[PDB]
Amino acid sequence: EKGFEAGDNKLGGALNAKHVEKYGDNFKNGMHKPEFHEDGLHKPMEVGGKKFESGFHYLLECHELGGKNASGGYGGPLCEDPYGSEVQAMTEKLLKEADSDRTLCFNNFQDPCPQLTKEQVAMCKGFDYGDKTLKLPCGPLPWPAGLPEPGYVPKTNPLHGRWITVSGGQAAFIKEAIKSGMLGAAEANKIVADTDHHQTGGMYLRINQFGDVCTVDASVAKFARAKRTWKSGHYFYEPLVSGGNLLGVWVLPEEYRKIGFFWEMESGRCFRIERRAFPVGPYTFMRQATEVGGKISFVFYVKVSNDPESDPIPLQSRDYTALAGRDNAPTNLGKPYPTLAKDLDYPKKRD
Repeated sequence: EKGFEAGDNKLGGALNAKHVEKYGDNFKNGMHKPEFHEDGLHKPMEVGGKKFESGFHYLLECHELGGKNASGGYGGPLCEDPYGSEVQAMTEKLLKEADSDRTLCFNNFQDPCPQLTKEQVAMCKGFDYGDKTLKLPCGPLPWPAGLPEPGYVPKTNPLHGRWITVSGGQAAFIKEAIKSGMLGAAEANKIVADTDHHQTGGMYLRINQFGDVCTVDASVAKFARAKRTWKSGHYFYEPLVSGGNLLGVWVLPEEYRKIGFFWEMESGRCFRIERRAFPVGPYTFMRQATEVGGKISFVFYVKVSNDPESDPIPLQSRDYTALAGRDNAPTNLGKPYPTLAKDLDYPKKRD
């Protein structure tokens, strides 16, 4: 109910209405829309009776929503102890190996990255991102040079399952900020912006994958929408709990790696990103690497189950809005990217 996953398990499982009944009206129609003190997350707030020392404290509690197995734990049949010392050591080694890895997407992010102008960002301020019938005010978003074209269809659905974050989780960064006692507005604002969206991870991911189409359950502590479905090469909209708005795309050009990008509309920045799955010892890990302005942020997850224990939702896209109705819009080097500016779920009107 409430647009969330069907189920009443109070101990765990995919996010459902019973899990968030306690947060007054913050959760509705599958969306998480909380109200943080006008000033910033450093200032306190109150949700359905419970007062929170700060907005960060609310986010910390929201991080615990939706990623647990049926009995309230985080482990699964493929890895019963994701937070154990064994997994930690493998993760530390992968982290160190990540700095020397020269196989990253976009030619290790050296490909020329597009950026929206000051005017373009200004035009979009206040735009109704939920209206599928509107063209983005700044015209077609630039596709990032070096993005592979779509067409490949994964054969083994390797992303399908439940993944638990073992490095780069946002809660760890929030706990650091909280320990910093007295935070100022500027300070809180920077923490939110620096760890926003894919710069850090939620505590889990549940993925339903069928070839080049996936449904992904992500942390509502970070993303306003609990569940999203997208298709390789097609746009989708990510409203953020921070108030930010992203229009991005995932391409699945290979069997074990996704390559994509997300336009953060309020800053005009194009974050480029990849997710790859690979084995280490008896486990399967996923490394997420997000880059902007020369800075690469890594998130690591360990696969705890082949079952996401969450259902897919209908397919959609936001190619019309994002490309402002322009078929085969270009990359920033003037090369046409083969995606038509029509939403896969047309004529649905709202997103």
